Amino acid sequence: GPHMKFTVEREHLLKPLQQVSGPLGGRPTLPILGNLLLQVADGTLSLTGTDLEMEMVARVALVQPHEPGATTVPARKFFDICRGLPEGAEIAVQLEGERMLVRSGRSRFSLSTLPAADFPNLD
Amino acid sequence: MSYQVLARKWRPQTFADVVGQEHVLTALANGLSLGRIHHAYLFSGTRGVGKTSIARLLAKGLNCETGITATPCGVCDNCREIEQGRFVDLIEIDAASRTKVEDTRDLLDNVQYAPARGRFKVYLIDEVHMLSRHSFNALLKTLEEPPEHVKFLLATTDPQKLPVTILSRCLQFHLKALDVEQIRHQLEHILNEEHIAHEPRALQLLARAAEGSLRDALSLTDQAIASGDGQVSTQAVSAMLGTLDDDQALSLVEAMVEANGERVMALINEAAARGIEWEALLVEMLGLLHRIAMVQLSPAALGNDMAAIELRMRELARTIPPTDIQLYYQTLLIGRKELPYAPDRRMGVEMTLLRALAFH
Amino acid sequence: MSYQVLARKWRPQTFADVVGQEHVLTALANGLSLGRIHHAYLFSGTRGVGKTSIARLLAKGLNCETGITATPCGVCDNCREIEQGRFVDLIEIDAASRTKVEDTRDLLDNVQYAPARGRFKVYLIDEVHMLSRHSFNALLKTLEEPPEHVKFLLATTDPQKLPVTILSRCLQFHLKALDVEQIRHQLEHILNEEHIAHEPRALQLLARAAEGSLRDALSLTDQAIASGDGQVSTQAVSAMLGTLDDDQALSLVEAMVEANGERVMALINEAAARGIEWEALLVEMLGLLHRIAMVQLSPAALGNDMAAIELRMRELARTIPPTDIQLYYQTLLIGRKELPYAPDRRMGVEMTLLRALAFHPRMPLPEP
Amino acid sequence: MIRLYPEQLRAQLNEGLRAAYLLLGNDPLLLQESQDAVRQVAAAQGFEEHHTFSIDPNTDWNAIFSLCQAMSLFASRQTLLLLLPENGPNAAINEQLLTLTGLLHDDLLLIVRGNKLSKAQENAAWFTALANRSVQVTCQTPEQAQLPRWVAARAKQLNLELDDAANQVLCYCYEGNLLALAQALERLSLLWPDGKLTLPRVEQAVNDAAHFTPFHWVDALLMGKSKRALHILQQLRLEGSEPVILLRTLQRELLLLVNLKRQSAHTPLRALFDKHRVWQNRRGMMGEALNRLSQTQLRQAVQLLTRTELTLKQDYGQSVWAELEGLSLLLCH
Amino acid sequence: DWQSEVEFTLPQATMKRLIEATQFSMAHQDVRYYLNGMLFETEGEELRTVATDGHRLAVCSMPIGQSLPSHSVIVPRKGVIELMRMLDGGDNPLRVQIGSNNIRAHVGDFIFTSKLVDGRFPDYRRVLPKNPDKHLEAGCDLLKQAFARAAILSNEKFRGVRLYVSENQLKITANNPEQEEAEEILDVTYSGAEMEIGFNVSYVLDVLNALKCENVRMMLTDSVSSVQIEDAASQSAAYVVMPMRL
Ligand SMILES: Nc1ncnc2c1ncn2[C@@H]1O[C@H](COP(=O)(O)OP(=O)(O)O)[C@@H](O)[C@H]1O
Ligand SMILES: Nc1ncnc2c1ncn2[C@@H]1O[C@H](COP(=O)(O)OP(=O)(O)O)[C@@H](O)[C@H]1O
Ligand code: BEF
Ligand code: BEF
Ligand SMILES: [Mg+2]
Ligand SMILES: [Zn+2]
Ligand SMILES: [Zn+2]
Repeated sequence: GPHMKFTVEREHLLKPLQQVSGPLGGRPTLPILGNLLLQVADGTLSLTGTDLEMEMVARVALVQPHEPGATTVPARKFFDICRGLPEGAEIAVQLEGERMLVRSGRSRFSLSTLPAADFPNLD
Repeated sequence: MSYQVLARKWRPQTFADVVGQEHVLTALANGLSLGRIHHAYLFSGTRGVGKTSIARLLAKGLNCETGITATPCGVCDNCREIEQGRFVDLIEIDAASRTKVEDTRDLLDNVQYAPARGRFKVYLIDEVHMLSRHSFNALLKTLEEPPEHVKFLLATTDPQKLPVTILSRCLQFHLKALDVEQIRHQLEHILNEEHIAHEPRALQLLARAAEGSLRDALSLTDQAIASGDGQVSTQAVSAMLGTLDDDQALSLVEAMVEANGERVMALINEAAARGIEWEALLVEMLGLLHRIAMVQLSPAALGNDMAAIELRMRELARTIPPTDIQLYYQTLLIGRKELPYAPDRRMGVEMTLLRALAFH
Repeated sequence: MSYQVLARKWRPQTFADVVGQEHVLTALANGLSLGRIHHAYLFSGTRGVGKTSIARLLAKGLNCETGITATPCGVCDNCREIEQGRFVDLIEIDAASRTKVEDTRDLLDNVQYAPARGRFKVYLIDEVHMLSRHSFNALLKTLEEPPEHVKFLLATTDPQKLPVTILSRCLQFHLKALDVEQIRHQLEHILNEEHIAHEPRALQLLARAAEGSLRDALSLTDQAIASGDGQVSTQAVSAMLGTLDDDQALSLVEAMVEANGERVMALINEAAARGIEWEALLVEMLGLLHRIAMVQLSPAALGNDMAAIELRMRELARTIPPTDIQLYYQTLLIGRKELPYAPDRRMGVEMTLLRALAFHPRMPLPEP
Repeated sequence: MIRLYPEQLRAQLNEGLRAAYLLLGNDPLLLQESQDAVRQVAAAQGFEEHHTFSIDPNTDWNAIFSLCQAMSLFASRQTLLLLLPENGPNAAINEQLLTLTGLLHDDLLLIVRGNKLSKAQENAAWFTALANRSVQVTCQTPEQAQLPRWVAARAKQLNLELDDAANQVLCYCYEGNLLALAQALERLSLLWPDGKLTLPRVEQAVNDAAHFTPFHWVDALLMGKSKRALHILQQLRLEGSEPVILLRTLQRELLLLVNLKRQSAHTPLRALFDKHRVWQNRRGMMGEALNRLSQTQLRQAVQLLTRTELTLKQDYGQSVWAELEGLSLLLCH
Repeated sequence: DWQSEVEFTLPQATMKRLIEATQFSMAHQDVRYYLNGMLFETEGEELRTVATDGHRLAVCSMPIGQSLPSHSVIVPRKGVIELMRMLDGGDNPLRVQIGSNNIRAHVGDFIFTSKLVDGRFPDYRRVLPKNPDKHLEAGCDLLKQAFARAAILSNEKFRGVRLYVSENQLKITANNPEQEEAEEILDVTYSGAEMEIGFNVSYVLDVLNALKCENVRMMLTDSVSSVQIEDAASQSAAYVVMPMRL
């Protein structure tokens, strides 16, 4: 229901994550500005990263079954999990309560996240 | 069943809801309405005086669809986004967090970029006096020629540490610590609107204990309500203020002068229950006696540090001959000299007060 | 078996357990009942009065699974991992390691995160007075308004070192030092609950020995239990503390007052063989002398204890004028201060007593 | 050259801009106002843009020197503002300034801002290089004696009517802080368009922002003004000044005064002042102090100062301000 | 002036392996001054290198084929680090000289000299668990990958993982001060009782890095004792990890 369902191979997720990781410096002025905005909608994942001065967004097509949603996840954490998996890993990220559940075969992570609506206002 | 904290729930939203600081409000309104707003406004007051509230209200006046004015509107987009703390370009910075010249330079690289919303990009720096000298110089350099839609708001509790050159760049306002009347009236209004049963004497005790700060008054009101189950009577506030009392040295001096042995014993037992170090108590008693002697020499010897208990100090200076002051000072000096080798100092301080009372 | 230390085992776990601190107990219980939970607390008191324990109890009460109850209600999961020291909502932070703002900022940027299986993320910043001014003003903003799920519990011994600005945005609660009767009552509770025989005099002496905290009382009680064999006695407690039998020091001060030398010599050379340190003999005599001085001040200052010799306290107060008491106390105090430089500790005590005898206000030593 | 005051630069600027202007003084307000007037006149006469450079041991002298020969693509004329350090120039900075002076031309309204230079800095090659046509403006802070006249004159300039009591209050609260004084005058003009600033009208809109140096307190003690001395102590303590320097200046001048009082019965005050190298402006004040102060008072002052220094230097430093106030009161009887 | 108490004529690659086996488990500026180094022990035809810091132990016992009297000396951390800095992967016959107070090494055309720590190294034999009944044998690379995956979110100030051992699956669980969880599951062949045991993942990862083998065996006794790690097909070097309190 309120579970942003997402599923992708890591090859199509490594490069866009690095692309949207540009503005994410050492210390962000706002706390949530140290994160990435993830949106699954219209069969597409949008990755957004902002520095309150510049924003970079990467879109990836989605073929696996999914459920639309949006959530703000820690930048360097999510990148570290995504990069640390073995080559060809099929990452399945879900939203349970206030936690991103990252599952890949026998590997399970439960990252803490910020509400999507609290990410500035990109409108 | 919210029962939120009364401090922030009752933060002013319109300039007409700010208690005191009337001249500052008039000056801000005049600048917002007819004149051209100065490129930088600095605020200096006491703890819990209204500084950040006034700065936030001024920023609300700056960015609003009704235009740059004093009382813009209610429940607008920009006003609400500021009141909820979610406004984007209302940058809120703690100076102590960014004393480094590198962090300050990074902060001052943001002024060039245009505001995301509203008209003016407002920076609100708290406790600005704690900025490093290099960071302060960089702030002055960016303040001399700011962009046409970039404005700075600075606040500090003690403006004496700010270099004089800050006056060359920004218009400063000083907020006077609220008196007992204004604090009492505002607390009465808050309690009346919140439907809290209360007595005027309880409000007077809260206001006097606040020592000029309205935030202190609100915190004490919250504690009084919590302990008194909403029924804020005089006895409850008096007891819970006595639990927080720390004027023991002054009361000890007053009672020892009055040759009131039982009062001195009760007060010293209360100080023991407070767990106060006895050497510190005796040295601050010596300091109080020395201050009484000096203010006897000249009325100007007093300052604003003792502006909380200055009435009793003036009465003590008026009523006590200097010879008694000298005798008491000598007695307390020898008591402090003999304190370490005495028994448990709780009774050594007692017996020093005994020797002082012997001069009757 | 193991017998976990009294302080660790018998730490309070409910507001029906904490002895004393009626003001803070009433405040916490009533506020939780009314639902007016402030986001910033300042427990201030001397060591061992219950700031940490009461703070843990408040954290238990906030995050009971059953609901928001005044006291920690029926101890569910969250409460029992709290009492075990395991984290459910208790971020216990020593302020000595985070004095620098470079670490306070790291603390602050983590606050905006939902707690796990708890209703709040209760920060226990102990010894909060040890932070730096930069750190105080840095966490000033978070103190004024934290996230809904973040509560601040600050505990410190000296609130005077705190800046007035942070003092404003905190509910201040001061914890008075516990009276000797409450300490003795608690120790009796502990010893009845531990099936260890106890003597009333020993418990009274232990309660007096503790300077108003129950932590010192419990450590002293553990030491007394170790001195015995699973019991506490007047002999064991007196040997542990080093306090002599009040009859001895009181006979000595009586003989000094009566200005007879032979009785003083007999008392001191009997006290020599009892293995009581001479400096504590002088301390006990000075304590007694100040006690009679206080009796002179007021009949209020006798002491609930010292009943076995209270009549003689009153008689000495009636007989001796305050000037003589002051003279004796000054002589004994100077003697105690001079004791380290005397040829011998017994030598110094004897010479101090003989000096009080020679300068006796009423019956001085005969002169040639 | 042409040495002027802030009240004369406004008249001088309409006679034609000179090659260079040197704004010398310790008062930030006078320097700022003179610089603003120079810039406004330059803009009226065709100087559009302005460049600011603070002289630092890492000053980009190549940038400024190129700026001397930097023409103007879209602009036409240009000024060049230099911010001297608090201690003034040295060998390297003065050589750079000499080269810059050699680089002056029809444009380059060179503006120099800083604190007053010493006699040694006065006798320098750069200073003599522009010594023919430059305009020097003295911008020192008016002292206690001339402050009421200055504030009254500025109030007349600002179309504000001020009373003697209001003048005294403004001089008392904002001594050495004339930036805050002008801000207070502007605030009072804004709050009351009437302009008749009575005593109650100024009592409710001023704050104790005065700044003092230890020499101010020393002079207050010598004059015997106990209230002024205590006010200076309060301002210094709120400013956070270290009490050690106060004690040091007190010790130096008190030892000199004790020597003078001891030798007074032997040699007249004039020769004693001359031998001890006493400045003329303070000779009358120190003679008054010697006349008022007795040998017993001097001994008590030395005793109290010694006790205060012993308390400080034993790493305690507790309630040293109370002892300082005691000494201040003692020396003012 | 030199009296060689113990003289080794040993391949330099052999001692390179010996030191690289135990280098990481060493004390840096520790209070226990005798631990700020590494123990060289000689027992017949066997050379042993021991290194510990109170949380780790690393012993490498390798035959050399030459019989020498039993001995034990401690070489400081700086000396062994310098030796590794100078030691290369060649064929030069290294020559170790052990005296009463100093260590010397003739290495081709270079000479390395250092002093010895004046102390007695603790007996490593009692540190090893005396009842290594439970055995977890699994591929070394799989364990390394799983531990690195579980340690991705682990912080430097809080580095520690809990092993849940069951019939077959081995679970590695990691938490953080941010209160986020990581879990890994492995199909290690095992037979015993379910247990939970916490260790610093950095130390375990270093132990696995020191083992360049296809699979390893972990010997376990109970939830409060140390765990041993060794090559499943060799007994040349063993490692001990002390559990962490939970
Ligand atoms: N003039 C005032 N009017 C209304 N509320 C005030 C005023 N001054 C202080 N307060 C109360 O105190 C709280 C904190 O005020 P603040 O302006 O931050 O004090 P400070 O001067 O120390 O920064 C505010 O939320 C408000 O409730
Ligand atoms: N009010 C109290 N009621 C019961 N025991 C107490 C109380 N205060 C202190 N103690 C004893 O002291 C021990 C430690 O108390 P603690 O709450 O840590 O004091 P602190 O305020 O100094 O941290 C407790 O285990 C308990 O035995
Ligand atoms: F925010 Be205030 F200065 F206490
Ligand atoms: F926290 Be207490 F002072 F032991
Ligand atoms: Mg503030
Ligand atoms: Zn609006
Ligand atoms: Zn519960």
